[PDB]
Amino acid sequence: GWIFGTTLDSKTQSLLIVNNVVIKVCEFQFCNDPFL
Repeated sequence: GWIFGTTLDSKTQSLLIVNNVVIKVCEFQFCNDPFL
């Protein structure tokens, strides 16, 4: 997947898409190098 935002993590609004395939627009604890 990918995380498309303009304020890094847990800031303003960060869009992401996760492959079922899940799409949501939420900023939260991305941490460093997330995993599935």
